[PDB]
Amino acid sequence: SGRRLVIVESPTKARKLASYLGSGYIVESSRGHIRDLPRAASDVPAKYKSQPWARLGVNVDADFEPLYIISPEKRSTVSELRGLLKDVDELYLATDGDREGEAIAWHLLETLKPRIPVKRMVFHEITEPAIRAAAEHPRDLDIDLVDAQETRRILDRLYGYEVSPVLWKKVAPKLSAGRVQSVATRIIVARERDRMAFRSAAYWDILAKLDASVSDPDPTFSARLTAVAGRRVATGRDFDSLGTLRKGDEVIVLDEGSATALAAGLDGTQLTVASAEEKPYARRPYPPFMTSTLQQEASRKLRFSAERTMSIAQRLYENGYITYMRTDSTTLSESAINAARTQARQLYGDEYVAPAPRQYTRKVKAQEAHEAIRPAGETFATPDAVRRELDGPNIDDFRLYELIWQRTVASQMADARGMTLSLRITGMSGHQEVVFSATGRTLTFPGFLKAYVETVDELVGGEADDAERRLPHLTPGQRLDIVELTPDGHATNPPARYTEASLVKALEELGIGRPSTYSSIIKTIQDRGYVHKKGSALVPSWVAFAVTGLLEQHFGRLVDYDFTAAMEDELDEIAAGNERRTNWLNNFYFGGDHGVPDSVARSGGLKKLVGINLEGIDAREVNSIKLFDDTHGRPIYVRVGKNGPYLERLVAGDTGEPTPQRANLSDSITPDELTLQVAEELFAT
DNA sequence: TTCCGCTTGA
Repeated sequence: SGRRLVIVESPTKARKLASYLGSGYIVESSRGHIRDLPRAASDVPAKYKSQPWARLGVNVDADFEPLYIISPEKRSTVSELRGLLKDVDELYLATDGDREGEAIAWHLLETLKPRIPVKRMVFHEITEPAIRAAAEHPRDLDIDLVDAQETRRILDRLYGYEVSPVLWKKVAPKLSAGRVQSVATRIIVARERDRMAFRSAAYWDILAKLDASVSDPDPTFSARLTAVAGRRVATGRDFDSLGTLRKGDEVIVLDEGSATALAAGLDGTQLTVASAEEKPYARRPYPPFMTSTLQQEASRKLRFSAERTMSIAQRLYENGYITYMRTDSTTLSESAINAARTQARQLYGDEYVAPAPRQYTRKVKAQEAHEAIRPAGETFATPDAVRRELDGPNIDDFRLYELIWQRTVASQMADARGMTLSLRITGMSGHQEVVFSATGRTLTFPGFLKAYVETVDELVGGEADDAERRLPHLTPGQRLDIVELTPDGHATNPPARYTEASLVKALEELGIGRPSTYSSIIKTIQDRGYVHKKGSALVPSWVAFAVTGLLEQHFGRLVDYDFTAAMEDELDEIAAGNERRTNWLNNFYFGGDHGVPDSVARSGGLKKLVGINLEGIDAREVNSIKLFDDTHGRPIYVRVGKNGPYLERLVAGDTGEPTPQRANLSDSITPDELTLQVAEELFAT
């Protein structure tokens, strides 16, 4: 008697809250969800097995009623939870305040079925004021929120389990499609096709080593040719992806024979500065690590895949070193802000800390389930003590901890305010007015850069955030002697493939996926054979091409990049009480007036889509990846057959034509690396 | 066969 049962999701927070509430409360953890739809037919209860909609696990013929069963892993969890329910007087459902957390609370309600008072609450900070205010001010279970979550789960089931069989019939069995993984696959595939249709273009100019004597004699820097007789010399940005000069007849593309000619055209010219401006910049510090940015920076700076970053992060959180690592917020508490303030003032002095309270709040709804990943506690464990506490076969724990520490303290520092030079020289070579340009820049005060520097992407490349290129000053009209002129030839480059970091940043930017499943999408798309990793680059497979093509050509809307965003727009309306749970579900599955013109509801419903497309999809066409024509104009295809992928071409044979010529490809040749020359070598032997 | 999402030890 007098005891209270408090259920939260994570055992760590369960132990903390138990410590700060003491006797008369027994705090336990549900470990996330405890029930779900049946994964496969085996998970369907027997007297529901011959139900026509059992393969879906959703009664779609009667207001989309889900068949919820207890997850076999969480069975013991619920056994103890039910038993423990018997010696308390009240039950505090204290899952997190988000949509899935409310749904979990409702599932606990349905599974425990308590006869005692229940109170719904959400604990933010683990302190006596916050916990007291959370317990003394309970609220009701948000059935609109639970309904929105149910709509999300049901849509993802109908999508995955109705579209995937189409893939089994048209492409190959055991293959999968889904709202998130199919769009990730389509992102990678689309970038690869961009790489296949890319045609590089060549363009020259001149690079110059210059000195500074006659200017203000207070010594070797570089410059590049920029304009010829009032006409800019072409650079990589001036060509489209087909090598065509981009919509501009006001640019001249130099070649070797010309660049050398001007290089020797006038070596004795005194270069005369023409125009010069000064540009100071004030760049604000980086927000603290959330799941996405921590995975990206741990990938680019420490070479950790998303999965490993999450393993190490899990150990660091469960052992008390860092805050919860599955989050989508960059806000901090006053305690963390002041902690990073004191550490920054300590290691970098009082002149390198932020003058104004740097708070990095986002824009979504206020109901922040979690906050940014930070070193846990009122005081930050020093990275040296962490260094000696973590040693053995896993120093990576300390490495990622050092990352999170340095980023977090960097978040509450003053801005960096360097300065860049815009140096424009002019002259004449031959008889033509030539314009040279150059840009260097130095950091006056590194600020937060003294603690944290973001790492440029590996395949994308670019200038570092703290990069500095120094050079002497100059005045308008000052003279400059040409030390050396050397011609330089460049070519345009195809767009870069995605790394795990850039893929994750992409998905996040589209508002798809979540902090808990980012690494899971990558694992999934690799496991289904859609994506394989070459170095750090994500390379799509041929059957990824076939699947992706089927999806955009017959289930287009379902793989639109903003599908997820429109869905979220609908579910927000469900959660606000503006729309009913099965209103848009009925519209989406069976058809009707609803949403954008391209919506599945307008197109007649997902059911009608799968029904007519399961009969009228050319499997040959879906499994024939159009590449290019040969030199005789005969098309060349990558056909994905039961024995793997083979390169096919229709040939003129003995008694005329047509006859297939085939040559199957080892998976070691990426799609873009297969040119026509490669294709006819493979066709040869 | 197949989904997304929440969370840890199977």
